[PDB]
Amino acid sequence: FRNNYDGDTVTFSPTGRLFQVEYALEAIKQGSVTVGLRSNTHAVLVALKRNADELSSYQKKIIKCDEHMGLSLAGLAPDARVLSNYLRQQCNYSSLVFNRKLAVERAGHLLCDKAQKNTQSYGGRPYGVGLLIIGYDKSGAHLLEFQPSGNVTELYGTAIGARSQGAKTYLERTLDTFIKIDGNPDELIKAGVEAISQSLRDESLTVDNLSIAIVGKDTPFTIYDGEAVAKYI
Amino acid sequence: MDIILGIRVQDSVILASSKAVTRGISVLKDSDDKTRQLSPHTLMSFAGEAGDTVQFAEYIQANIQLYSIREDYELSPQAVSSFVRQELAKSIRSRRPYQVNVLIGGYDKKKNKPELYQIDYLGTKVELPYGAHGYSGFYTFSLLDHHYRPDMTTEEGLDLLKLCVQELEKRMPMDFKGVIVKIVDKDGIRQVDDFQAQ
Amino acid sequence: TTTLAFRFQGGIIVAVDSRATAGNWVASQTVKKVIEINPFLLGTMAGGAADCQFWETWLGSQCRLHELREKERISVAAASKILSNLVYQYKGAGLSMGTMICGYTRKEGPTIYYVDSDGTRLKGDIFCVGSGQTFAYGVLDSNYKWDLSVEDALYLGKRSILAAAHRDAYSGGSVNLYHVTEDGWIYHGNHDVGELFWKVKEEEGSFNNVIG
Amino acid sequence: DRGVSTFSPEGRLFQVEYSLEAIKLGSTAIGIATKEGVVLGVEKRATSPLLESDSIEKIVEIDRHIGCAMSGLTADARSMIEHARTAAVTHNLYYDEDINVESLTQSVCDLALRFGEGASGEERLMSRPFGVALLIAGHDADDGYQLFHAEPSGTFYRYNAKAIGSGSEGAQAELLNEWHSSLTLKEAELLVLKILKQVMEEKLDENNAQLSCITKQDGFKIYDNEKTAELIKELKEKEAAE
Amino acid sequence: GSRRYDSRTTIFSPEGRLYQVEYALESISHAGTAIGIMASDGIVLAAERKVTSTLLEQDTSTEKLYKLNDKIAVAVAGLTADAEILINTARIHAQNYLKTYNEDIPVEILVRRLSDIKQGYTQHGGLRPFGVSFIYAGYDDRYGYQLYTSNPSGNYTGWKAISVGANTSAAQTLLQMDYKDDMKVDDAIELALKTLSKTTDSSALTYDRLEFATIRKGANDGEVYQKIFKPQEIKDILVKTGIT
Amino acid sequence: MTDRYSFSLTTFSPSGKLGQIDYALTAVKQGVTSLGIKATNGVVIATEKKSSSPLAMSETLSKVSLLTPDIGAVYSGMGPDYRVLVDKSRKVAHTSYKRIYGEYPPTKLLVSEVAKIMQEATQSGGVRPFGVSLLIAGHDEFNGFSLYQVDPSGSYFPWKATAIGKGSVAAKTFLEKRWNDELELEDAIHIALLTLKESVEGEFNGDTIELAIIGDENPDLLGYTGIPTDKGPRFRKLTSQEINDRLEAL
Amino acid sequence: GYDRALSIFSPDGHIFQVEYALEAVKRGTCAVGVKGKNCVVLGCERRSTLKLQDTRITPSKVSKIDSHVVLSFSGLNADSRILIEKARVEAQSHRLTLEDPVTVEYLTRYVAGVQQRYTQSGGVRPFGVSTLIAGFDPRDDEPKLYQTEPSGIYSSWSAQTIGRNSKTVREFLEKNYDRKEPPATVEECVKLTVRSLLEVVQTGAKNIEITVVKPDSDIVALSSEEINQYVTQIEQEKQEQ
Amino acid sequence: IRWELISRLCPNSTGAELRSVCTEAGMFAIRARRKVATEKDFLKAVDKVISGYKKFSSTSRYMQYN
Amino acid sequence: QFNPYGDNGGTILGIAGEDFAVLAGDTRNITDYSINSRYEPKVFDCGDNIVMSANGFAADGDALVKRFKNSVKWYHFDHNDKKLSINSAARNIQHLLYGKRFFPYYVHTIIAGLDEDGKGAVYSFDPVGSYEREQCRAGGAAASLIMPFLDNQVNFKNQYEPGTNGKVKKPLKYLSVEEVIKLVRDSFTSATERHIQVGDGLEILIVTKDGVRKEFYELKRD
Repeated sequence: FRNNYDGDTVTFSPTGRLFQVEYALEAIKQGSVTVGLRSNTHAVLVALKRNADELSSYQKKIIKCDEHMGLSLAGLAPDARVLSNYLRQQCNYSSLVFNRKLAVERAGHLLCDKAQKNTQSYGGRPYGVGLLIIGYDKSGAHLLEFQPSGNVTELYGTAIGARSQGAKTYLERTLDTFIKIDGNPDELIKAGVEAISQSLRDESLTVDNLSIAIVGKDTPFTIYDGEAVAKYI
Repeated sequence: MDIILGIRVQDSVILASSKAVTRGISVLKDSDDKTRQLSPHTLMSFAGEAGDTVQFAEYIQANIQLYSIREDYELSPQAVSSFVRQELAKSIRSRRPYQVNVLIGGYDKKKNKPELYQIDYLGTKVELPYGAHGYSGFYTFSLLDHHYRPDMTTEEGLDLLKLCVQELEKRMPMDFKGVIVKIVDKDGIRQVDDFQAQ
Repeated sequence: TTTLAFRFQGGIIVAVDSRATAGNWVASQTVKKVIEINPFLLGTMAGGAADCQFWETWLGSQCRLHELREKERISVAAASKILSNLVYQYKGAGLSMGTMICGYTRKEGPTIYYVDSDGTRLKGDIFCVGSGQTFAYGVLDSNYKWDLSVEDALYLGKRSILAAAHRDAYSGGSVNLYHVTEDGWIYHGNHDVGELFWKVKEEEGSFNNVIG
Repeated sequence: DRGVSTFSPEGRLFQVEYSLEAIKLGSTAIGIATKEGVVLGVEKRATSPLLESDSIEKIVEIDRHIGCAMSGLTADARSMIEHARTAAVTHNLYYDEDINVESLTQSVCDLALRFGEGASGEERLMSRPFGVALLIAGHDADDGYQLFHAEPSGTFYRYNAKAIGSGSEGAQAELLNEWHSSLTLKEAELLVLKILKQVMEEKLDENNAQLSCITKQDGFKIYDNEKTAELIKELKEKEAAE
Repeated sequence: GSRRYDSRTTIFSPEGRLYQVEYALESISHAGTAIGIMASDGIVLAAERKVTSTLLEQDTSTEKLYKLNDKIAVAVAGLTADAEILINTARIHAQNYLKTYNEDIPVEILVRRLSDIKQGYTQHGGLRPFGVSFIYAGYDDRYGYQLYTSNPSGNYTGWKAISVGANTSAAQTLLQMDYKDDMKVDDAIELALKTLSKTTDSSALTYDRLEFATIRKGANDGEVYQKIFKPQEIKDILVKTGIT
Repeated sequence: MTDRYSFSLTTFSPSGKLGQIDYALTAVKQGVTSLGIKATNGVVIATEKKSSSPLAMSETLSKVSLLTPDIGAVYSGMGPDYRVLVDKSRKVAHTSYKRIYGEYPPTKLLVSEVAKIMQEATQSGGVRPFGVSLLIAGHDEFNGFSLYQVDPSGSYFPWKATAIGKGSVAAKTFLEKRWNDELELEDAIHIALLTLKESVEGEFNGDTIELAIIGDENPDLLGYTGIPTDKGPRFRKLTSQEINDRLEAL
Repeated sequence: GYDRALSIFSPDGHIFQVEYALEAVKRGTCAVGVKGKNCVVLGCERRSTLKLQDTRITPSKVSKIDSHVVLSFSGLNADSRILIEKARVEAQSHRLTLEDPVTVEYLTRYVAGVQQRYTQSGGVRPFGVSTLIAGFDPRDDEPKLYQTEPSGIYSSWSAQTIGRNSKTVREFLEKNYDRKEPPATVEECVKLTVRSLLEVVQTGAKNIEITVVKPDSDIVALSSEEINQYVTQIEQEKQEQ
Repeated sequence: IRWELISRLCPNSTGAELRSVCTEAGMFAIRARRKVATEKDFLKAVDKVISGYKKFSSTSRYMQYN
Repeated sequence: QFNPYGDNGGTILGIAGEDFAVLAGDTRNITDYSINSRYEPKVFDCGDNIVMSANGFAADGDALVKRFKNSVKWYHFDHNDKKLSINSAARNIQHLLYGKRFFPYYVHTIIAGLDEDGKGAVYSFDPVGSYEREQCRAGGAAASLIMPFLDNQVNFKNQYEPGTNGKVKKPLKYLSVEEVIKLVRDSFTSATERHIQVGDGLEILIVTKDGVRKEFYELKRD
């Protein structure tokens, strides 16, 4: 249960941790699985959407902020709007002032700098949203893992969500495999689909449950949904 | 610029206003009326540059009605004149001045005697039995310094107004297209459509 | 430019030319100088093209908001007055504008209001603004009649705009007519002056000074 | 009390956790999505027979093509409805076209996450999240007839058939098997009346429930009392068939 | 977090009344008593200053009666410090009314302005409400003499006779029996003096701790004369009332 | 960021009395015992300088200050609070009168104006009341000599003779017999010296007594000659040598 | 300045401040209003704890917002006249902006909106008043009676009462008033309103104030010498039957 | 009797309050001398208990502690 | 003082067909009296088969193009990548052109595209911020040489059937892409020698159902 030191975000535990941030990270854990991975020349996101009931819909867990970038969701939906809007503002500012497409690492730095100022000052709350930024710049394909704590790191692949982290082992066993795969988007997407399948517990993958995005040089950022994703099922 | 006139007799006060609206080179409407009924026992007649006239008149009407409905008691015409002269005084030094030459007259319940005041566009408060603004004054002060009396009635004051209006229409190149006569007394507000020959 | 509107027992008729001039050279002939705010009331073009066009399009927002808020159609008086106030708070900034707010109501019947960049709001029956408004004001008043039928009113307006555009340099082009009824305005059609002047001169015999 | 925008050990924010269950204290609003349109119905719940049926309006029209129902505490949605109407009309003014229903719902649900103290970086003020859930319904030229659910948590769903409020669990269960993609508008109205009757407190008439409809040609329309009465009679005929 | 130290001044109690104004209405009872009697010929305002000693200055000393306008005077019952700001704002508002209309401000307008000032703090801002209640007296051509009262809650009602402060109930009960509708100024003055004698906590009634403000209208019409009774004239009415 | 303490820190207790006001009164009643009495031809305000450490300089510390060349101030509460109060009061007095009217305000209006600051402090949120009690003495050409005592609540009372501090009760209960209607400046200063004699607990000399007098307009301290309109400042303060001359006059 | 939120969603879903304002209203003076075919009557009582309150300068319980629409309140009297001031200034602004006298529906919507905003804005407690709005729309003779709650919910009532013991007056109106057959005369409406009041006021003919609103800008306030006149035959018809 | 309707018209009430509702519904029939409590009795009892005795409710403060 | 405005030369022209639309403009940009550069395209693809060219201040035109592209991107983002209609783009530009009144953009821009019915539409925008539906019109100081020529072979104005003595108007016909491109090429080849800032090649853009095709034609470099 909540303790005395919960209060507001500006408060240190005697052990030396922020309970607000920890609660944000737990809410990150509670969300659905959105495993993603990248190759030398391609970046693939795989998302498992959730429906309230049979007569319901699915959340767009894949948000596009530019043609050379993309986003994934692992938590609170409304704050994802704010985060995506900020990322789009900075991408458009880069386009209009520098002409340079925003570097993926620079995007992660901006996102962490934004996420800080709620946890640093009174009146703010941490962004309980987990971004898996993908993109491709002149350097190469990149992938990040954003956290409400402000921690941002670049990885070949990861999975944030309910029992999603149980699907990291599939990536780790095949980490040496999908890295050396270049210019082969369909099979990389197939490997990603195999990765998420390990995180299934009750219901299998269907047409309306799989949302897939992929970016690259020859392949711009494209979101797959509906019948367009059944070929990879 | 248009013709606005006002004459106060010992019994009531009569307000006269031109019906012409001269914009550009054509006449948009010759049957217009420039009057505002701030209170059932007070009349408001305005003139000056048309950009500021109607909205300013509505502003003062709004404030007067708000006071009258908040207190359920009628302000004296002197109080209304002070109010409007404050608006002019605070407005002329602003970024966008209000250049409206205005006439305020009405009946007073406390002293049981009607009053009439003249406010220029600069915000000067004067107490006169009669007055005019712009180019219509020259032919009204000269004529009303001869036949006007302190003890006349409204009916022959109407005849004096006919003489004044005849002088205006004879010596003005600008045609006011007639005038609308409205009397202000203890009874209320009444409109008189006879201006040419009475 | 010459825009005119009048009132009679049947409805409201407006007749506006379609000639837009860029100084000496006529910029365009296919412009539409009537802004269809909604199928109840009207709007006209006079002076600044963008200045009138934007705010008259901006009017439709306020009409929709008032209709959704009061569950009833916005009166013509309020529609004219909101634009009057908005122009008033923008005076001295270089805005030059002129328009006719023509609407038809149940309780107040047909109503025509005048609004300019000066901020003056007027209520009347005969209104005409533009570059050649004077060339029109000499026609309708002579032939004005409260019981004119729809066809007679349309022909009177068409002849008035023809006469105004014949003499005024910046007035001309196609002629648009609009009839306002309980439903609202109904588009009558486009009327090019080429088939109008010759038919009038041959049929009625006016403009005798013109050769041919 | 302690904290306003504070999180919880379970990881869901407060207030919105309370607001998500405060809707059940309100009325019952039910909508059904059909290819021929969407049928909405509410529960007036006159606290006394001295109330007026035409007084309390729990169904509003954001636009000719988009309308919504109401549930929970009604007062907070007035800000929601004003903002939604302003957004729709401003989008029409800016883009000379109707605003897409999903976009309008998105532009509405963002306001549900503005509670906070001393907002920094921009001037935005709100004490508590709105405690009202809305059923956005309308038609568009790309997808067709839509029925959304403007939750106070900032999330929204497209819904084929939904009940919110008191009957959010009772009526919703019946909608699972009573809905099909071949449902017609007439049968949709009959089913809505039947489900309301099942969830009714008192006898159902034109004074106790108010219905509406959205269509591609007729647009939004509030059903009159006479048609509601004949719908009640038709439902009465239908229920006792065998 | 700047929360634990907040007292939540503007908070509704479980049963449903405010709590800070509730204790302000107790703070009022601990201040010096004041009395206001509405007579046909005028209005008499009297108050008994609290904490009196031989070293208290009486030559030029008015702490309970204050002048806001040549026609309108007020009586203060409560914390004088908080009453000072209200007095200054009332004077500013009255002078602004004379600026705007060039006519004497009616008592009701000023009473509303002060009530609104109190209510604004009782509503928002999270600040403690003013712990002062006023007694308003004035004249005009609208309703003749007027005698209102104020409260920390910001509500005002008209009264033919009021007494706010210590032993309010006793003073009200004493005055209600002797109050008629036809006294002159002197009868109201002697009634107020008797009430103060019978409600005071001391033994005798010395002129040092009594203050008097009267409104009179004589030969001059339309303008009343406002006189704050100085001690030299204060000791005079004591023998007239028989207390001496 | 700003100030998050926008709420009032003074809250009405259920007993009907202000907490912080009745707490500042307690903080005032303990401390330096000061006093001031008013005579016919002048007003004398006296206080004792409790030298905290004998290595310090009581000369640098000004227990009494000059609000205006006519009006002086004596306190009995907390040092820094009185210093900030006196600086603010001088500033606002200048702003209100020297800028607008052209001369120095009289005692009556200056006291109300300075008490405005304290009565705002007990009202404005996020701040605590001043812990000082001010003794204001001054003279004017119309109301004459006057002495005012300002309490931390903001209430000010006109008093002919007063004392605030640890020995307030004894000095107050001893000043009634000392004081009468007619008095002289030297008589008043002797009265003040006799009263302060028992209330001091340390060494008694000219250095440990801070004494100021408001009397006739002395032109020597004026700082210029040639204007008959003004004749000098009425507020003068005795040095140690000046006071250790009447000290043995007891 | 003050940004702290005062209205917080309780764990059971209600807002504690709003539901406390409900009780704050429940302690106010009883105010009742009924409408006939062309007449609406707003009846109200006054506090009888203290006497020697004059009538001329005593603020009327029913405050005139405009010439055609009037308002009556119950509960905390301090906060209600602020709503009265806001409604009056908003009505004047509406006259300026739309060139149309205000309607009862629009004014009631505005009052509900301002109460809702105060329940929404931070650092401000909700109003402790409940208001009754009555009047006639321009060029329309239909009386409209509206009730506005501190929670922000407004509704039309053929006959509604607020304040202390409002349950008794409500049940009385539930049987001696017919919604489908309203009283046809001003006298009948006044008689019903008066007889409703004696069910709670139980003497106090001096401090019973009644305002009768009529179309075509006609608002009157019946004096004591008429209210006691009605009371005479009302009490005469009570005990003998 | 319609137990579903009675359950619905009693939101966020702990089981002890439901037991008290049952007891009061039984009581109201006794006061009217009826030997059988009907739905109209249960509605009155639930209104009185849940709504009338709402200010003295415990499940709204202690929920925060949990 | 300082002149915040200026001239750069150049001309644009857009013609609306039946199922298509064409936008053409010169690649020459000049300052004061001399040629600045030879190959300066002024027609840009705005996406969704929508094109627009800005004639007037180079800085103002470039800023308008960039901000309109940003607005198009935002509309795609927030409306779930909904297709942008030409009318919506025109009204959005009108709002952009009315962005500030004290410092209006002194640029004449013309857009082109297809409606929801597949019919060619062209809109000309006034620097004050006004626009109207239109078939064909040129822009810049060279419009006077070009626009009256269009009425000859597009509107067929003041032209009557031979043998009818002028009492019969010619029935209108719909031109193919080749017809309009040759008309515009002749128009610009006639304008280049008669107007000093016209030349240095021609860029003409064709909008069709398939997409946008770019064609360039060299003109007189004098």
